[PDB]
Amino acid sequence: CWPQLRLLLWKNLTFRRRQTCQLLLEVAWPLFIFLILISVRLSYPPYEQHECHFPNKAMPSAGTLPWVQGIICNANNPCFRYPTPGEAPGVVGNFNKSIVARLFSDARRLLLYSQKDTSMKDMRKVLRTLQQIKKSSSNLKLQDFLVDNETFSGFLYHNLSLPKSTVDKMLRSKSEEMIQLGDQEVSELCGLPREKLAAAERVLRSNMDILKPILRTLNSTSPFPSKELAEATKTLLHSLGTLAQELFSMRSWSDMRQEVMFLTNVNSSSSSTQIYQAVSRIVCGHPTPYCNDLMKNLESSPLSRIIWKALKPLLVGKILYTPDTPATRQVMAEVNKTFQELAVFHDLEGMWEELSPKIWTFMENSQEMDLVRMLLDSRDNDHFWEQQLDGLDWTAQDIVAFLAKHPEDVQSSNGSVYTWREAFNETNQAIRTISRFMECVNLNKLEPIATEVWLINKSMELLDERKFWAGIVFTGITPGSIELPHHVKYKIRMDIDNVERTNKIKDGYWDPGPRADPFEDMRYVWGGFAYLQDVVEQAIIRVLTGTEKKTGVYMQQMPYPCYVDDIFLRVMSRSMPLFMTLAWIYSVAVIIKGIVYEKEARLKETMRIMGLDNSILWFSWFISSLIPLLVSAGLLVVILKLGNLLPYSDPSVVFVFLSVFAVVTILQCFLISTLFSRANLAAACGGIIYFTLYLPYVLCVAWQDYVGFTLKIFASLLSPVAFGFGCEYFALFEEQGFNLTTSVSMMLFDTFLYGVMTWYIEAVFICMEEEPTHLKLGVSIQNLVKVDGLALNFYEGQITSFLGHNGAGKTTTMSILTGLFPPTSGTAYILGKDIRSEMSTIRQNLGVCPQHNVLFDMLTVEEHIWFYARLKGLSEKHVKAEMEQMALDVGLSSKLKSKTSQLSGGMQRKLSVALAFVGGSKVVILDEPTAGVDPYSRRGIWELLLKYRQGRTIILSTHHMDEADVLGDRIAIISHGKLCCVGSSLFLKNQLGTGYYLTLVKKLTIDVSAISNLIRKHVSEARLVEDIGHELTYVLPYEAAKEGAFVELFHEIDDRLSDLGISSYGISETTLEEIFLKVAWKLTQQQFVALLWKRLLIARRSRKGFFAQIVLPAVFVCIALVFSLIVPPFGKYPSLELQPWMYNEQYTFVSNDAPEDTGTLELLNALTKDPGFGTRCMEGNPIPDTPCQAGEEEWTTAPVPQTIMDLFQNGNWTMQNPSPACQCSSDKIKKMLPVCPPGAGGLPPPQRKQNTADILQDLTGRNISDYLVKTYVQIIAKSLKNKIWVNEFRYGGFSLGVSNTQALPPSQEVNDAIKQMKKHLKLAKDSSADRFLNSLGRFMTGLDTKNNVKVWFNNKGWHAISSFLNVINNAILRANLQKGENPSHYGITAFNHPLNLTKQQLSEVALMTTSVDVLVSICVIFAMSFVPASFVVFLIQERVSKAKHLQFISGVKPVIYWLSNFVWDMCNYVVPATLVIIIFICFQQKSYVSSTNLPVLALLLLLYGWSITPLMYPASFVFKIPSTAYVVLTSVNLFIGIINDILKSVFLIFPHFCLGRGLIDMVKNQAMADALERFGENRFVSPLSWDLVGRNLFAMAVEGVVFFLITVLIQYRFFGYCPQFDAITELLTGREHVEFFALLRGVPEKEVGKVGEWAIRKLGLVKYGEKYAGNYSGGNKRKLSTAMALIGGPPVVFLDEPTTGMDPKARRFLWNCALSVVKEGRSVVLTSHSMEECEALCTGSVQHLKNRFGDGYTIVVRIASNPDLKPVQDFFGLAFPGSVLKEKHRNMLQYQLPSSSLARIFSILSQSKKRLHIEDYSVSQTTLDQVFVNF
Ligand SMILES: *[C@@H]1O[C@H](CO)[C@@H](O[C@@H]2O[C@H](CO)[C@@H](O[C@@H]3O[C@H](CO[C@H]4O[C@H](CO)[C@@H](O)[C@H](O)[C@@H]4O)[C@@H](O)[C@H](O[C@H]4O[C@H](CO)[C@@H](O)[C@H](O)[C@@H]4O)[C@@H]3O)[C@H](O)[C@H]2NC(C)=O)[C@H](O)[C@H]1NC(C)=O
Ligand SMILES: *[C@@H]1O[C@H](CO)[C@@H](O[C@@H]2O[C@H](CO)[C@@H](O)[C@H](O)[C@H]2NC(C)=O)[C@H](O)[C@H]1NC(C)=O
Ligand SMILES: *[C@@H]1O[C@H](CO)[C@@H](O)[C@H](O)[C@H]1NC(C)=O
Ligand SMILES: *[C@@H]1O[C@H](CO)[C@@H](O)[C@H](O)[C@H]1NC(C)=O
Ligand SMILES: *[C@@H]1O[C@H](CO)[C@@H](O)[C@H](O)[C@H]1NC(C)=O
Repeated sequence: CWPQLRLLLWKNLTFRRRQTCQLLLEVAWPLFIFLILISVRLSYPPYEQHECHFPNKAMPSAGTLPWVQGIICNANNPCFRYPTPGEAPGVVGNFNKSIVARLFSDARRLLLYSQKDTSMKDMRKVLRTLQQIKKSSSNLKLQDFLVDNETFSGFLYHNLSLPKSTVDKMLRSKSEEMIQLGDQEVSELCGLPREKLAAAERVLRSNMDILKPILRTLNSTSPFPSKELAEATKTLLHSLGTLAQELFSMRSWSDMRQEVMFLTNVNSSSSSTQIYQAVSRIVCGHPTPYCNDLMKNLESSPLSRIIWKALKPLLVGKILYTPDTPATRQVMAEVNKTFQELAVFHDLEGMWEELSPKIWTFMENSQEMDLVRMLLDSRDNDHFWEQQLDGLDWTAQDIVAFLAKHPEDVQSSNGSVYTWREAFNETNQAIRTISRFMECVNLNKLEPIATEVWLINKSMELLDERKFWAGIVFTGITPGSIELPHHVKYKIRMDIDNVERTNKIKDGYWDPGPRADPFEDMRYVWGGFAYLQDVVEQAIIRVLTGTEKKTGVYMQQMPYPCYVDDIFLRVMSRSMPLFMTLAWIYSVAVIIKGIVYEKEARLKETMRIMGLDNSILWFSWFISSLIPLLVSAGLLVVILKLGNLLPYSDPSVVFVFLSVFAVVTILQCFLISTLFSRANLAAACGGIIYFTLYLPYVLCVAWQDYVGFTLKIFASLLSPVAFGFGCEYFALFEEQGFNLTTSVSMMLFDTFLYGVMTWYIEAVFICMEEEPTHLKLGVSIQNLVKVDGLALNFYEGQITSFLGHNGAGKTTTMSILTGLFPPTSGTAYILGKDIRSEMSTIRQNLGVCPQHNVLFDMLTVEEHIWFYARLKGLSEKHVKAEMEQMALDVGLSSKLKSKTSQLSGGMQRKLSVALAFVGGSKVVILDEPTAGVDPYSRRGIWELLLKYRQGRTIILSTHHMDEADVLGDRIAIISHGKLCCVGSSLFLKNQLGTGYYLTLVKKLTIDVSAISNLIRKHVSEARLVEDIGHELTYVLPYEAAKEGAFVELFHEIDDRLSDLGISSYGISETTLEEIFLKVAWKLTQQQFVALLWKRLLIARRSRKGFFAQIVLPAVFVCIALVFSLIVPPFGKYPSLELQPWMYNEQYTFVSNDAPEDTGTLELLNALTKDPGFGTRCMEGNPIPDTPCQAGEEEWTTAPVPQTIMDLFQNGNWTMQNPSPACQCSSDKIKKMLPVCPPGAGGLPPPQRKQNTADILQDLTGRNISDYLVKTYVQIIAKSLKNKIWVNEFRYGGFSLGVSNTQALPPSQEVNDAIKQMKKHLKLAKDSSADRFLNSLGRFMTGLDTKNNVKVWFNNKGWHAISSFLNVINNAILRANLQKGENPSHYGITAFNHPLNLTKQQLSEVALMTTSVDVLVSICVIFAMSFVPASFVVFLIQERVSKAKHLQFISGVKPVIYWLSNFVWDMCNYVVPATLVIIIFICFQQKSYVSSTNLPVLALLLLLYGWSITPLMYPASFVFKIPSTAYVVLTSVNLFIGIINDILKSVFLIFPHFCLGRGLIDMVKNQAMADALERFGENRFVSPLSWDLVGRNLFAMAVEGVVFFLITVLIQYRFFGYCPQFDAITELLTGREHVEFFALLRGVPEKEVGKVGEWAIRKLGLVKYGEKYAGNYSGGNKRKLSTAMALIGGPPVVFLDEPTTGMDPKARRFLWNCALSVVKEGRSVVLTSHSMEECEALCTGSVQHLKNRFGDGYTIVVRIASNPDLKPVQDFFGLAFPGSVLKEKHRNMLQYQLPSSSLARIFSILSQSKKRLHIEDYSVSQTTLDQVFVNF
């Protein structure tokens, strides 16, 4: 069986090897598509992010400064890549390195020190004691004061204009110089040098006075003289020493000024990142017109956009409020207390202004400052004070301190400048700048509003002012004195731009990454919502309970474990089949086209005839079409593995999966192919069928409702879902490198089911001659039983013809001869071999040739003949020799390699019948060969048949008469399934033949009675059988031939041929055909309405016809409506959300860090009592919540695996501080989405307790940062391997704790210190000192944290932050209440509900809605441009030799025909138009009761035909292919349908008709939407639905198609009957056909039927009148076509080939009707191929044509044997030298005598009849075919 399959695959591949265009594109398309895919992939490189930790935020509950820093420091969430110390369980503040906090702590230290410092009082009492004992110590540079008992040189000396010394008589040029020198040298130790210098130029007389100053000792030795003041001086030294140590131990103000100087001091001062680095180091560690000007500059400042967006609303925004209930007035009080806690800086400018002169004069002129300066520099101070300062801290120096302590002027500037004066400049400048900046903040942001409508109006009014902060709206009952209803409910209404969208609560589809973009997702921490939430909760708790703050709250994001952004890979691997199988769509279309093409010309059936079963053909198609699929899959695997697209999977498994999918899809192709019967129809519809087969996978990918065995239910029945599921498994296991085995099994089962379905569809869709025993019997059929009984025998070399009526068999008989259907209880001896006993050996030697030619197109003759010889089953040399021998004599040695498609039809038939004889088949059966063949080639095919008749048993079953007679030597006639007669032609004629016929011809002018009487005189048996123009025919019986008068009458007619008016004569033998029959204007309007009456019938009768013209658009608009009713409006941002967990399944965790049970224990208890984890209060408030408080109150640990020893040895080499496990971080070349924990990071299962829809994990002392990162992956990987499409595991928890108490004593001491300070140091009760001191006290009080909780919120959940903040604040309030009856009653809820959108936002959402409705528009335009496809395809249907030309012969005025067609097109278009108007008029989309929708949509839809249908007509003029425009027109309409350019598109689409329709519809829809949204809440504008913008342009563009219709009519104008092909509409009936043609003829309607019912009776067809035309046979169709010409009876008629392979006993009425038409008196014209029609109907005359152009007489004679043949030959050769033996066989021969004179031949044969024993003899003339063969 191998050679059969080999040759079968050979021809299968040669169908494609000879095309060179389909195979090339088939190979190129997948390569090009996947190269484009790879280019797209490489255009999007994967993004990799490290495992990054997030800095913790702060909130006003903690303190103003921490969250101010959080706003300014970390507004980007920079992903520190390592655990921030804030994320540690214990330490939270994260702000040691912040020097601003250091400055504030130093200020607090200074306040607490000055609370208990008495240095100033010591100075005052020292000065008082000095004044009341010494009374004179004002010893400045000029003069020295000393008024006492003169303990140490008590005297005075003044540096004045003259030398004055009150110790003696100074007596003074020299005096002034000495005084000036002393004043210049007035220093601690310069007095002695000045005295020495003076004494150098003076005498010792002034020396004695110089002796007095020596005891002065620069006012140092004097203090030692008084013992009472010594203790006070020592106390002063100690006090100033410790004060200086404290002042120099801050090291913060100096560091900040040093760091701020150099940025604006360099000459270049170029802008760079240095300023940002310095600012960050100041705020964190290493890792009116002026106000507008500064804000604009900050906005334009680089790297400041995010901080500006975070800050601007904070300090410029304003809030709103509710009816001013006194309790809510207290809420204002608390909130604006919290806000004014930051407002300390407003009064610092006033403090500077009020105390600058005082502090200036105090340290410049007061005696206390002078005493301090004097004590700061002394020998005793050098010994004691300097040593104390040096040992206290690393201060600058004692001399350095004395420099900037209390000077009088600038000493030197060139050397070094460091003085108190420059610092005082800089402090003044800094406070001026601070005041200028702080005058930009509107801290008066409390605006009560009573009504909600005015509330919202003022909200938009402030928003348009570019300043709007959040807005709080309570739900108070009445303005009553009762504070709160114990359950607080409010909505924080804030604008859209600053609050996250409230439409969706989750991310939607799962997406890797922490989702922590600083600007795009932090909208709850930079938009300020969460700050308002926390502040309002703190104020409410203060109102209801009384505790001051007792709580701080921090925000911390959930750390994320080193993801990777491979979104493209995931999204493509979720949908690889689409763009991978586009190429396979092309391939399956090609395969189905090939299969239906070979099914068209019935190649499969003929192949089955030659002895092959359908199974081998199916297997060959399988292999030959799988091989290209296999190579395509190999190329795909190569481009995937080497393309860096799907690594981590072996090429072998993907190749195997692709091969399996190819097998399944090829079996699906085989299934879907056998249901179709047209080539291009199948080729076009294969892609649509595959789309319909594939879409359910896309539908089911999202529903995920088919987890169970229903998945197998839709997998076995449907192929692409299983492959998509295997693709899903590949995507899941792609990174970490139901199951694939299940997918493979489902694919195999689906393939088997498809094969079974394909097999089922294929399976369900007297007269007897004496037989000479000398000649061998080749086919001896005896006892044939069929459900008919007959028997017949055939000879080895005898030609045989089989005749009948096509109804009594001859399709069962040849089928029995072949393998179509075995006989029932019968047998047939073929070459002595039984067909039932032998079913193999008989097939290879059985030739056959059916009606349809077997010719593989795109192939030459050599491959056809070689393939057939191979299929017959011979060797190589044998088939080569047979091929050469057949080619030598067939007549194909010229066209050795010519294309069979280029061969003529007659040559094609000759080649087919030649193929029927190749291989030396001993038996061959033909079946009406040479039907549509050239008459010239008839003789060539006859020559081939007579040459191949040497022992071959040729069988003919033809409907032709002449061929069966002249060729066939024995024929059989069968009646009603019974063999009526059989025998040779002459023998059968001998007893059942009609009388001999003789024909005479004329030149009207010849008497007929004269010749009739003359002939009747000689013989009385002559009878006239016919009388037609210029012709005459007489018949004489064979019985009593009367040879005497016979030859005599020939003698007179030869002698008197020219004597009478006759011209010549002829002989026509009794034709076998009759033997076979015997044995077995008002007219214009009438035509216009006639066309419409014609066309209404197609719609009225085609119930099962092309009804998809209505159903399909309706369904395709239904699907568009369903799609539009599901998509989100995009304008429903407002919503009414609560803030519970609001999540399906989750559980949090509580970490009681620092278990010192100070105040944290109470808060923890409040989280685990009867009130519960949420906001419930003895009732279920959240309607999703459904409390269902079921769960044990005792902690239960989850079961543990056998890894307890692993935990035991984790303590070794991994301490308590780290508890990690190694993680598989992505490599440089190797990567994955999870990170795999080899063991279990955070292995010990934390304690569990189920309370309410959650089981909180009581963590304690665990490394939470590591534990969360580990367990998150440890759970997500497990929940993703099964691919449940799982959401995030945990959405957030929180860790408690207590801040370190290393700071200064609590605010209870700071406030008392402030109170003690203010009453001292010139206490004032003004509006500046009191307010500033109170603000400073509040600022100090607002910087402590006795405890602080930290909310570990997961940012993936959009509303997690606010919800968890609300939960913890509820816990805080429940814990703070004292001696309450029950904490379950209380609780707080905080709705989020944004404002209404503004003008720009409303316009944007309207545009988005338009973008969404684009798809609805494209679907509608698809349906409305798809509807005219039916009209156009019917136009081509009637155009292809059916009605166009045929109506063109009839007077129809072609101008009005197209107008009538257009009128019908409009009249039919309304129904789909009305249905598509009604389809969405029941709903409330795109149309309403308003007059702004219906007039502009219904009219547009109705009149769209006016534009679409005229343009379709020119697309059908030159279109020589039927029923394929239905696809190409739809495709081109789709391709058409799918700021200068936008403005010019109005004129660009003005001449166009299709594209503008959808655009204008969208303009109308968007205009209506914009009008409704604007008029809902804004001013009124005139709707423009029917205005000149879109509607008038649409009307003009559509109405411009009248020109297109006129152009189509002009193109049509520019370019009896019966054509060769039948011209009948395939669904109407013949009765209505003749009615239509009669009505077009001109007969009035009152008598059209009487005419039609006449014409049908002229052609019979009583049983086929009012029936379906498509069920008619060829004979009935030809009969109807012939009647179509004779319906009106034109004076001249044209008829073409009346008989085309039609059954007998029916065509006789055809000749009768033709003769009736001829004899009625109307001239006719006829042309055909069969000369029988011409000689039977056509009347130079045929007899005259065959007389001179034709050959001579032809005689046949039979003698009873072989030896008797020689005497006949000798006698006829001697008597007649001119004779030709054309045919000769044993016992019968043919002679051709080219002599016109015939009388002597009859005389010779009659004279000596007895001697040579003549029994049967007859003479005839050459047929009309002979003369045309000669010509
Ligand atoms: C819970 O578990 C997690 C596990 O991830 C712990 O996280 C670790 O935290 C420590 C510090 O808290 C991290 O240590 C840091 O390592 C960085 C890089 O270390 C590599 O490079 C150094 C130098 O070449 C090598 O010696 C070392 O072996 C590594 O190869 C450094 O940037 C850090 O040092 C810098 O910062 C500190 C602090 O500012 C300075 O004092 C240093 O001088 C230096 O400038 C630091 O040492 C560690 O990488 C984190 N991961 C792991 C796996 O250990 C959490 O700490 C733990 N929870 C708690 C509360 O501790
Ligand atoms: C902002 O939007 C809300 C809700 O869409 C409007 O609230 C309306 O209030 C009035 C009177 O109660 C009623 O029309 C409805 O109850 C609410 N909805 C609508 C759609 O009207 C509110 O009027 C809007 N504010 C502005 C200024 O337009
Ligand atoms: C700051 O440093 C001190 C060490 O003196 C430490 O006790 C304290 O916890 C640190 N605070 C923060 C917030 O890191
Ligand atoms: C809020 O208004 C002003 C501005 O901050 C402030 O002085 C006042 O004290 C605050 N409100 C109350 C009720 O104290
Ligand atoms: C700034 O203060 C210094 C202090 O010595 C002084 O010299 C200078 O004049 C001051 N400048 C102004 C503009 O007041």
